[PDB]
Amino acid sequence: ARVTVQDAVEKIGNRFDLVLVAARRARQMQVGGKDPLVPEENDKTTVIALREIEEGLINNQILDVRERQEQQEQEAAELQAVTAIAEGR
Amino acid sequence: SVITVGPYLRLHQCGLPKKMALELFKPFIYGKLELRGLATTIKAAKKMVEREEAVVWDILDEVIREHPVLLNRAPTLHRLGIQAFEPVLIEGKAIQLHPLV
Amino acid sequence: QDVVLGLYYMTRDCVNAKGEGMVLTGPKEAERLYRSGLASLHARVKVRITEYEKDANGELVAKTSLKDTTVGRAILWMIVPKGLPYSIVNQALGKKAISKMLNTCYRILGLKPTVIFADQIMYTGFAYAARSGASVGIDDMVIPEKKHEII
Amino acid sequence: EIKELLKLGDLPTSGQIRLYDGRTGEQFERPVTVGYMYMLKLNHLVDDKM
Amino acid sequence: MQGSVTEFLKPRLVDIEQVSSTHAKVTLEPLERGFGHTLGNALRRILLSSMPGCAVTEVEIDGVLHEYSTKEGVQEDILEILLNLKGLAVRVQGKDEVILTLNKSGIGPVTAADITHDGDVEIVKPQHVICHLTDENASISMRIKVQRGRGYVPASTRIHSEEDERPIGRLLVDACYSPVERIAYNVEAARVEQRTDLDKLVIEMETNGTIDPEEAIRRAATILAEQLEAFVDLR
Amino acid sequence: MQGSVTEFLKPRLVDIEQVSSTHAKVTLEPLERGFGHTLGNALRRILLSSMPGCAVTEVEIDGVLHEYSTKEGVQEDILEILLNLKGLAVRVQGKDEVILTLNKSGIGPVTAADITHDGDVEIVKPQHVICHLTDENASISMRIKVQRGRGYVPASTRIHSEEDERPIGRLLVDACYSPVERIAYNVEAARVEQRTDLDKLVIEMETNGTIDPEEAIRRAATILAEQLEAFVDLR
Amino acid sequence: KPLVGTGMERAVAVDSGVTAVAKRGGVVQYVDASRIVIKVNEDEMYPGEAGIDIYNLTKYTRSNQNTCINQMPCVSLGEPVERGDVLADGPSTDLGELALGQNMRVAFMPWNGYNFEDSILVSERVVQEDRFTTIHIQELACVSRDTKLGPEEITADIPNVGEAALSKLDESGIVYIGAEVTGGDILVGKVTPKGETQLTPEEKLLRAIFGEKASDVKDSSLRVPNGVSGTVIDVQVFTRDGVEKDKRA
Repeated sequence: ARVTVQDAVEKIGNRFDLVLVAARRARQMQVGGKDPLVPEENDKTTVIALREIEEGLINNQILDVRERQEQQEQEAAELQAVTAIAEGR
Repeated sequence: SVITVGPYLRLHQCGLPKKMALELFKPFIYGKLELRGLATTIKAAKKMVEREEAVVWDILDEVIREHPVLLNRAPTLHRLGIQAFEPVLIEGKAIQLHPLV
Repeated sequence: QDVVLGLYYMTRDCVNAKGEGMVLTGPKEAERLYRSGLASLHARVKVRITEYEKDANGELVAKTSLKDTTVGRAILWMIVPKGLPYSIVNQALGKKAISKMLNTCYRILGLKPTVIFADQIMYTGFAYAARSGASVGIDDMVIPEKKHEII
Repeated sequence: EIKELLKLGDLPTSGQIRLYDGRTGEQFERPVTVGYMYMLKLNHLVDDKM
Repeated sequence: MQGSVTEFLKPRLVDIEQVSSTHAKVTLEPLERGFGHTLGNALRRILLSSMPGCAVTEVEIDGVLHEYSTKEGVQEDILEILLNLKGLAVRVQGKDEVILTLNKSGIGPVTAADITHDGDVEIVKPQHVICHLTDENASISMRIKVQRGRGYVPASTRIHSEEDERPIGRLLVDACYSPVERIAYNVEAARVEQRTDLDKLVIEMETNGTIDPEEAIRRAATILAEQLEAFVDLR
Repeated sequence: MQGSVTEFLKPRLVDIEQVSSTHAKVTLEPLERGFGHTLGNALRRILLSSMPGCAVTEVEIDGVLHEYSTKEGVQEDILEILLNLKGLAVRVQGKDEVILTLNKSGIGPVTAADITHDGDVEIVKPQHVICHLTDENASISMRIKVQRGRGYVPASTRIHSEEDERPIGRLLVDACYSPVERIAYNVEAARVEQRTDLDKLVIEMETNGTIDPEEAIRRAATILAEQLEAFVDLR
Repeated sequence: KPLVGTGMERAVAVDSGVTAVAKRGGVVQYVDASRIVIKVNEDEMYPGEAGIDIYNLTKYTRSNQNTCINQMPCVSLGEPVERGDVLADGPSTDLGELALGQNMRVAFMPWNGYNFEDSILVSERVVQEDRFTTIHIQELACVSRDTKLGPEEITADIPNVGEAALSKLDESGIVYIGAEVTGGDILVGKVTPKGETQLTPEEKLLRAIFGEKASDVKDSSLRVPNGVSGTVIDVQVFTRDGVEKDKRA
């Protein structure tokens, strides 16, 4: 099957939630640029996002990063753009 | 298309025809042609990969790396009527279905 | 079908012309007595006899037309648990436990382990299905000798 | 009648015969039933077209 | 061919992960359509008979007559002791019948390395434990015999007589001259940029000790090649 | 080098008895235990695909412009006639593409012996009947094309256009490059002054006529030797 | 024919309209694939013509199940036939009996997963030889109806196409017989007018100067379905008298 699906499943309170995380992670993965795991040993061939989550670095919360005023998820978007060089359309 | 058995085929993958992938998977081809030297622009690529072409065999397989599909039988009773599998370019016309499935 | 047929044929013991009780597994005098009797004319080869070291070395002897059984159960008890740990649970195959395995493995182990656990049984399931050849024929349908009497 | 007519010509006896594995090549454990069965191909309807 | 795709253009990259000297998983890929069984089998039937080697023929024990009895000052049982020797592997240059003696007492787990180093005999398995000695006069001395044969010769058809002819004390043991213990091959689907229907040959290797898994494959390949060189010159 | 008495001082006496360019039996003896049927399978595996060949590529007819046509003078339709040309074996020394000229009229069963003889092209089975011809001007001229390759290549993948550039009328046919059609091997027990447990390998190779038996068994031994040669340079 | 017959394989071909039966005894003079002429000696015994009765054998015609029915002659040159004798075979008949499938070497044995439920494994030799190669025939009708601008025309003059498309096509739009067509090639040369709404001010000027038949019609011909690729075996010929017998007829 897929690598460490069980461990992934354990990582989250709700099954359906894990899917949301990976999906959102995949979204950013393309748009902003690329990911946290790379140089030493990452995937091989051409491949995808769960490999990261299996790892410790990512953080998925109900409302991890937002803004003080108004519900703006957007502040996260701005910082990411500033930081990630590769650009999408 | 007609179904068949896929021994070496695992529950993670499925054995679908190669010619069939030329049609349904065309949208994912265009956005991968402009990266190589197969096609130049999106417009001029709509009159080449739209039919019988053998230059697409490679580029197409590069897209089916991590994009599973959904198999389905007409008489769909329970939930397992529509499952997901990793497409695999197999010669012929029949589709390979996992024995256990 | 074709998958369970290969494994089933493997873990079986043949019995033909046998007189003396041959239970070498346990006793000490039995192991020596029926050791030289194999090369004799009394004790046959396709019978109940178990005497050696490990499982890997057992198949080595069964290849030289010396041993027959007691190897199918050993070769299947190492190849399957090779691609997946936890051998305490991996030992109940049978015919009716073929569906109980996919229920007990998930509970104790996990989801990922079960994934690769299905690929192993599959390959060896159809592989030995041809190595044995369970071909059906007309003479295979053995007619009971008590048939003509009842009729 | 059948069994008697199998001992009149070539070659195997009782029906089954010892073959050899195409992959391994060693002795095929226990003979198997073989011969020439008259099969038939079925036509291809329009639905068969991909 | 270099231009057209073929098995020549895409050789068989061998990636070995040999561990210690008892087992080594050898992976190999990719393979064409019909070259996933002809490789794992051509070597399988050669490493179970044709492959030369030296095994245990018979071992004698001081004070002990049978093979199912017991020895004083021994934690294990002579049954298991002589049973483990079946795995113990040693190599000899050119000797029809060689006898290796051993003498050691007191508190100290005796091993195969304790055997006197013969000028024509090599241990290869020094760490191989044979017995664990304790106190209460743990005296144990044996003279294991090793013969240079081929394949597997039962201890019922062979049977030597170093001290078995008229005297008594020798105990026959199954001689598994063939170094390779077990060999199984598995064929799984491989992922390739081009075609997808590629077979994969992955065979594990088991050996008693006389030879290493790596050199066990090359020797099984050179013999198969010698037969191919027989169809060259006619006579 | 003789070295040790095993197989060095006991070579393999190969007595070849080739007939024509098809069936040619080859003897192999003596062989050790379980080593006869081992070579029979290995050689068979290679002599079914890894062996190139040259068969019919594209066929041309006088008044026929498509396979599903009919000629005036033959009871067999073109659809069936082409099939008898598919199995037609043709051997070429060293030519990429060669057209065979064929012509015959009047009553008389036209066989594969009516084909014009070429300096490099040789017929092996002039006994294969194509079709039956009758009176009333039964002229049947055909242009057989011969190309090289390996394995099976459908007539819808290659699609060649020889007599298609401007003129049209030809029809592409299947190409069977595979030379070997049937190869058997026996392992009857052989007896020698030494021991009795021997295996006698008698391989009966049969080629359609594209590649000579000697040339077939040789190329197979070369490729096979390379397969087992990959088990050397580790990485 | 099967390696085990009951005695009904020969009755089906004879009774039914499968095998051609002679009308009256005579001496065969010629044997063609399309016709089998029988010179009946109604008069004096001479090679000269007399009771000539031509027998037409259906070669390549389309049936209901898209199959092809053939009749390969059996009688050779000079063979006195009797009333009730066979002259030609049928769709699957060998001589006088019936032969649907074939006879191959069968070996029942669980190979390796493939033959799970109802699966069948066959060697690669089956594709190398045309033993199971059957003939399929598909019909692609193309009708031209009255357009709001006028009746459609059937000519080879079809813009928006390549050279290889009109190459196999004659000077009437209909492809010849025996063309190595494929997915994309034009089978029927039909045209269809556009309309004032689909017309541009640029092509409206040249419409009343360089003639009406300049840029009024567009591209609307029948092509080959994507995937299938065969050859033309039979073309249909029709030409209405009220529409004038143009270059087609």
